[PDB]
Formats: sequence, C-alpha cells, structure tokens
Amino acid sequence: KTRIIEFCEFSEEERRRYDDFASKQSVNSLLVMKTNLDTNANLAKKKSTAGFVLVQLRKLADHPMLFRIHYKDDILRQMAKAIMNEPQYKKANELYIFEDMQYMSDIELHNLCCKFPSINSFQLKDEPWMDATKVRKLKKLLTNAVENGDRVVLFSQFTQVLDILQLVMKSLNLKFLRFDGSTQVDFRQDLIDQFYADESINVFLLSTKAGGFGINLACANMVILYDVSFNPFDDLQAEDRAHRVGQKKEVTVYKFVVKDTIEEHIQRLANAKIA
Repeated sequence: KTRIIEFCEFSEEERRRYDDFASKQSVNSLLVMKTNLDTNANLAKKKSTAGFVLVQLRKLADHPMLFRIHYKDDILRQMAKAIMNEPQYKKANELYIFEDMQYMSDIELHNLCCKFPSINSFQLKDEPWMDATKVRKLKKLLTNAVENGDRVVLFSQFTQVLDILQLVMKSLNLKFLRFDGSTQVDFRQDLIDQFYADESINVFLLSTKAGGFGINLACANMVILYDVSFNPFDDLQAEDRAHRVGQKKEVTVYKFVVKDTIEEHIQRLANAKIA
C-alpha cells in the first residue's frame, strides 16, 4: 500500500461543459430576492444547500457521457416511434414513454438499445466512452497490465459509472464480470472465485456499497479508485485490500483526480494549523 495520487489534466470537451457550468449552477438567488408569501428572509437562504449542484459536479468530475450529451431531446422520439413495434403497446403510450425516457441518462439509454435489439439505427457513437480524461489515463494504466501479468481491482462511487466501465472494457480488453455494490445477498462465491486466469479474465469492477469489513485475495496488486469519497467510513476499509505483510513484490494504491475541479478540493487544498 504505497499512496500515489496521480492527477489528471483537462480536455477541450471536458472543460466545455465544466467551465460553462458556472452559469446555470450560479442561480441568481443567493449573494435578488424572489417574492413569496411573507418576509422569507432565511427560507431562500436555506433553500440553498442544493447538493445536487455538488453531486452534479462530482459526476462531471467523473465520466461526462453519463450526462445528456448525445440524444438532445428529439432522437428519443425516433426511439419512441421505432419502439412500439414490440410487446410494449398499451392504450396510450407515446408521450409517457418519451417522458420516462427523457429523464434516463445516455448510459441507461444505451443499455437498453443494444441489449433489447429494437432500436439499433443510432445506438453506437464510435465508442465515446474511451474519450474521457479518466478513461484515457485508465487506458494508460492498462499498459501496466502489458509489461507484466498484472490484474487490477477497481472501485466506483455511482452505479452508472460501473455501467460505463462495463462497456469501456468492450473496447480495449474484454469484460466478463461486474461486481455490483448491491451484491451483499449471502456471502458471494462464483463472482469472486474463478478469477485470475492468464488474459481472458483480467480486471473486475467493485462498488462503494460493497462493504470493507472483508476483502479478497491480494494477488491483485494495483487498485484504482475512479473517484474520491466524502467521510471516513470507507477511507481505509475500501483501501486495505492490499495492506498486507505477506506480499513478495511492490503494491501501489491509486485514486484518480482532475485538473482544477471540486474533486481536487475535497482532497483538501486549504491549510494546516500550527498549534
């Protein structure tokens, strides 16, 4: 367990969204007072702490194709026109299907069109997943599984980020097994045993909800955290699966970061106290 916290510089496409997300997020309501029933002096001040702002950022920080960046609004209509030729056909469904769809992200909307093959005219987009700061530094980190026979153990904050990675690894190296956070039914085995074979079963995708009370084998030397967390509940317990004394080689822990984004800020940037 050697801490290496390799930052990851911007792109043009990534800043495009993040820098232009200083405007819409900057709602002109706090530091203008909209008119209510009575003197709502602090109600609107505490209508603030809209942490959706925060969480949205800490998802922008992460893989930016889980935002709405492919189907604007009207391509979901062509899906909705070219999906009623199926068993999904009730009395009146053409507005409620397009409404329920238009709140799903571009990962949920990709994960039905390729699995349920009834809308295949505009599913793929030349693999837009690979094009992302973190996935390309991850493309660089798979080269550490080229020099040597190295297997990795990879963690995820949000479930959608797993589902991105579920089809990131249908592009560079093949994928086989998605260890979800909601896999705490009764001591999992088949999803954790037949692993560590040469080149057809290399890397396996873990989650936050997957507890830290236990671990698995430490043969997996490298560990990559896609994102960074909030409190000390899984600081050390997620990051002690290769904190051993019986290893025989080097073993480095790894967590992704960004350029000049709030993710760098929650990995503290302030100042220590000379007391």
